[PDB]
Amino acid sequence: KGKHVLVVYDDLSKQAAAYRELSLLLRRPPGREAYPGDIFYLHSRLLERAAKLSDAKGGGSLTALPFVETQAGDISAYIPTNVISITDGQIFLQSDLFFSGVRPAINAGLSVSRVGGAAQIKAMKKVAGTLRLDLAAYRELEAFAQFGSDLDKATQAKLARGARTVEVLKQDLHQPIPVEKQVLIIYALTRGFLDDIPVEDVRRFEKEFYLFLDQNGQHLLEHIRTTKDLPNEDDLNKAIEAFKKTFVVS
Amino acid sequence: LLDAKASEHAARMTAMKNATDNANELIRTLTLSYNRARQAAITQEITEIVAGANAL
Amino acid sequence: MTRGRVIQVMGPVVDVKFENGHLPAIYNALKIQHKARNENEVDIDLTLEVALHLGDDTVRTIAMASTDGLIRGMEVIDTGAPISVPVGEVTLGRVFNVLGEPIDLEGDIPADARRDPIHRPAPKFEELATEVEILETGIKVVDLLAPYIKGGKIGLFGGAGVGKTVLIQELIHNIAQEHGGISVFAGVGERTREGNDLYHEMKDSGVISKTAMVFGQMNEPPGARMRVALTGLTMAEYFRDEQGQDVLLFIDNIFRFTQAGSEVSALLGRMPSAVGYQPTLATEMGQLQERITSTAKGSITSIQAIYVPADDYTDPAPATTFSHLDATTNLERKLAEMGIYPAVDPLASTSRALAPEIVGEEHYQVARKVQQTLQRYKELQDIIAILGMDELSDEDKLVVHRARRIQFFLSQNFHVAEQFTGQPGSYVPVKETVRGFKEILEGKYDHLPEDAFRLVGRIEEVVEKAKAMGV
Amino acid sequence: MTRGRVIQVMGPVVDVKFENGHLPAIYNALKIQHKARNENEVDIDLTLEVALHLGDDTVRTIAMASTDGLIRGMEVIDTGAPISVPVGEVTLGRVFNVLGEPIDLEGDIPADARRDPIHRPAPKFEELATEVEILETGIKVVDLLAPYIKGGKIGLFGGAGVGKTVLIQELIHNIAQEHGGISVFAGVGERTREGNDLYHEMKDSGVISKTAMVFGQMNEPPGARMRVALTGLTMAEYFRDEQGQDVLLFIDNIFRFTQAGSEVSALLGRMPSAVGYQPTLATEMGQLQERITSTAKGSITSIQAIYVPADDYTDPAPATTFSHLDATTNLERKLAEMGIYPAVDPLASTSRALAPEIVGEEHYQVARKVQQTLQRYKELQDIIAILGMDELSDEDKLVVHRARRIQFFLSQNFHVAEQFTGQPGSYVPVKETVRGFKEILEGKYDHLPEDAFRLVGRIEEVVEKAKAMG
Ligand SMILES: Nc1ncnc2c1ncn2[C@@H]1O[C@H](COP(=O)(O)OP(=O)(O)O)[C@@H](O)[C@H]1O
Ligand SMILES: [Mg+2]
Repeated sequence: KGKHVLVVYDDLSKQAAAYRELSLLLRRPPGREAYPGDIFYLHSRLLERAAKLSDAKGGGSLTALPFVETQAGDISAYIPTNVISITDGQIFLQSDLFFSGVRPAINAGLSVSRVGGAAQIKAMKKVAGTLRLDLAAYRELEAFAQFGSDLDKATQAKLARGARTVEVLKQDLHQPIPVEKQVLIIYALTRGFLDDIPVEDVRRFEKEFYLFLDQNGQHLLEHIRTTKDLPNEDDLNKAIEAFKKTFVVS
Repeated sequence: LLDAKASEHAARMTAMKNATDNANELIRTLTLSYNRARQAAITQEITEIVAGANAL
Repeated sequence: MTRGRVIQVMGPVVDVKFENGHLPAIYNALKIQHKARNENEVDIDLTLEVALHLGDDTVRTIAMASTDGLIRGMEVIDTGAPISVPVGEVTLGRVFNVLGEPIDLEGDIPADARRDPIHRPAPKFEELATEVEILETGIKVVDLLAPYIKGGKIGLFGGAGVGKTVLIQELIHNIAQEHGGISVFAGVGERTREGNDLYHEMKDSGVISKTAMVFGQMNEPPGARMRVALTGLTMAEYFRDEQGQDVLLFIDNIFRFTQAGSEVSALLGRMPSAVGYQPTLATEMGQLQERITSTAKGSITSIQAIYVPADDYTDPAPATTFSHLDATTNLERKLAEMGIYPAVDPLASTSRALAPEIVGEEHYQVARKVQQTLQRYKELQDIIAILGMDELSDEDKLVVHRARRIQFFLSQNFHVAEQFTGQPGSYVPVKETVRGFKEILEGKYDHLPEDAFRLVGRIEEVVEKAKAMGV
Repeated sequence: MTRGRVIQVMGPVVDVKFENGHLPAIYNALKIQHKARNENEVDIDLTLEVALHLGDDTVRTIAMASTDGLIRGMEVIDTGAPISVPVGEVTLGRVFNVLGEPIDLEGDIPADARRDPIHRPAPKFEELATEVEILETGIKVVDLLAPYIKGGKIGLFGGAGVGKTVLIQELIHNIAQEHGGISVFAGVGERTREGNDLYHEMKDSGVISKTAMVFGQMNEPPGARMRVALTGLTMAEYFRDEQGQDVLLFIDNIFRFTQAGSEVSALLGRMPSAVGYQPTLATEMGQLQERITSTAKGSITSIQAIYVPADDYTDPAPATTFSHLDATTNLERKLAEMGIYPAVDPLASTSRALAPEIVGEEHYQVARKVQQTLQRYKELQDIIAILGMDELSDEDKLVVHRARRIQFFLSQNFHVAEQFTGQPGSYVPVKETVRGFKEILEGKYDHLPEDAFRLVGRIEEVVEKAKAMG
């Protein structure tokens, strides 16, 4: 009818188990892990029905967020591989990242979006283009920097920037924030304006920055939300500097 | 200074030897589990194949 | 009245042929009562439960006792209703089997008492309640990292010989004595010695005056082990619904239910599942678990022990149960061997009540910090094993130093363990636990030896133990 | 008379009973065209392919579409021949399904057009070419480090973000421009949105005018997913045989072709293979691949994107597929991020054509020296890491200096993407690639900035770009 729909499947593994049970009860010949053949066809048929219709069809769209639950973090199992081979990407969650203080525990290295770039506004794209490189460098260096003692200047700067970015990326439950404020905060992070802020103070810095933007610089937010693009760089830089001056570093 | 350099080299040698011994012990303890998992995988695969054959 | 005839006998599965147009419904109870015609026969008093309709007026049933002595052609009577179990105020202080016949040698149940069918549908969506409130247990690790919930489902996973029974006994000793409601114990597939000891324990403690028990232990055929859980659950449901009481439900090794199901499934004629289990593993377990819920009329809080075969946490039977529980404690043989009791995993264990708005901001922060430092210590294990402590950075030394003491302090001495060690035991309030762990995290007790934290309880006992040792 | 009846419907598999002495042959096509008799029945237009002869005048078939609505007792007609798809110039610029029916909005193919059977024996021993020949692609990386054998099979590896579609379009453009041959694309069992995006990209770039596409994406039943590749193969075979020209055949994913057969095998009623696949996996793959061969007149060379589930290279489907490949090209996201298009990995890519008696001794020596220098640079990057911050001998500096120039010269501008960047693009002959890389190795241009070697084409383009930069 020309509207936009979002569909969430709580668990496709439960559906797969139920279908396997039904097929076994119907005395159909089992296959790998007793799963009947066409177990891939079932999920492909289900998920392929979500699409972005063209203009002639009305322009409606249906997007799906299937869920798959793994055992002991094994992503190479039968059903996880079958589902991964169908969708346009995957968001991977890890227990070690969950308990290391990182929520929502997104694994940036193993996550990917095959529609990325086109699914972002101009400001978000031009601000977050380099964040993947930043996180890749941070993880690669941190994999051994705790004992390597290389202590090169570039490596130290990259480690500090990556730690600050990781601290920035954390979030609280049921606390959504507007895309304009996200654009501004990752802009401040990437431009290096918070490079002198302590890591433990980074989160309070972000909260105070949101509060400060709630009062001053509101025209930047209006411009972003009206034009889907970054404001003038100099005005944003001077507003960031003003907030940094009025911020109390602990 | 010369005595300190000699001591440093000897200490590094001893530490590396201990590390190699620990690595070898870890290797054998892992090979045991590898053998167990290999047997389990073979058993599961043959059981699945035979069950599928019997289903017909 | 209509009667049947035995066609096939294959272990605990019996085929019965009936007259046309008078087949019994599924889950009905059938009775076989035979008198020895000659010297080459034996007397039989056995009951069956209908499972499948095979066609041509044939029914496949499951026996609740040993099938030895059955002869092709015996007469079968249809009761016309599922297994009916006596329920009400009569059941308090008694011990029953799967069929509902008392086995305490304390008299016989009157023949006109109310009896309920053992099978019933689950409560509807709109009849449920979702209130969350903490159930204090007195165990440091449980109260800190995975609080229990009143009216919720609690599972205790563990391998063979890890301490599930000890933890169950400690929880009973800490909660059931002062609960003030009604307790039900169902010992499906467990030791008859354990059942006898627990019965004598409640008899000594006087708690038996407000509890009912159904055992159906491991020596029974799979038919009894498949239904004793429902036999206990129907009494629990009656007490929840009719009288609106608060009910404690204890189940030992609910995994035995699915194990007996898998044992029977092969003879019923079903295709094997992944690792030999029944195809209907998920639905059969769901139909049982979903009946143990808290509704508007009453609340049922259930503590269930779950067995992990061969310490494989990815086995389908333990893996499917995880979706039905609210708070889970995962026991570990690795921690058990080191001497930590209870050997519960501080990271694998989870609870739905661990939220800042439920347990408190300070509690949540302390728990998160403890989990973070334990995770870091776990990560450093490979480097520790390969190179040793010498290569750790300055702060990693501190992380290990704090983490070892935290792990040792997570242990506790139990009241039920006094008879085996002589330690009187302890009951640590949650406020004391939080204060002690916060003090440990702040570095107040960094000088004390780690052995002082082993099996004490309160934080002051650590100082007393260290001073006794000579610090 | 010559009609059949449906007796069993079990998912994609349908059993049909015929009269005695009128059984259809294997691989024949059967049509079910039933009209609604009342409101309790629905209309059906379905095509079935004969698979087995079960005896008692019954035949087991696999459906090409959904079997919902089938009723035991429906009438089935026999076409007397396997599925036939149109061939010729009419297929260029069009989009077809597995049945040869156009799925774009343009007009239908006239009923008098020539149609050819899908199933065909491979060309025999006496007809094949007696020597190896090299397909000149015009891309420096491919023509140097991994030549494409004319008539051979090439495996392509790479995910999203890299320029896989750009590389495909450039290959089609270069081949049609220089060798005068068309290309054919077969979308076997992949993402529908990705297929649509590729179609729109080709239409925008204008390459669509010299290609034909068949789509069997993963929403289709296994019956269509098995046969889409064969329909594309027949469409290419027409141009190989009649027109006698070298053509290109792209397959979106060859693993789905085996997966569909594995899915249908159990319902057909065969015992399971090692990992649940069909027992006929090897022979099916061979009968598909062996028709892609070079003959006396014309040839077909195939670029096959291969997906390895969970990177398990021991899986039977990749194991069977790899036995037919002649070359390999890996696309590197690291190179794509660094900006070295086509982002083809210079070390992971391999080809059996890189032999002194095939490409020439000079070509082999230049390629081997380039590979050695790049391996040394990769080692020296690690050596720069883990302490040793730019503390290395003179030869290390020299080889790094040469390696950066080589790596940047591997980049090339394309005829496509000139609508995004005003550079017209270039077609660089293999002799020019070899000469330019030899000059770079010899140090003729070692004093130039490395930025001048990016997106140049010929060797001179570097010197004019540097002169323009100043
Ligand atoms: N708190 C504790 N203190 C000392 N020993 C314990 C404690 N908890 C469990 N154990 C040990 O565990 C054993 C009992 O394990 P049990 O619970 O019977 O295993 P399962 O969980 O298989 O039933 C005893 O031998 C006892 O030594
Ligand atoms: Mg026990």
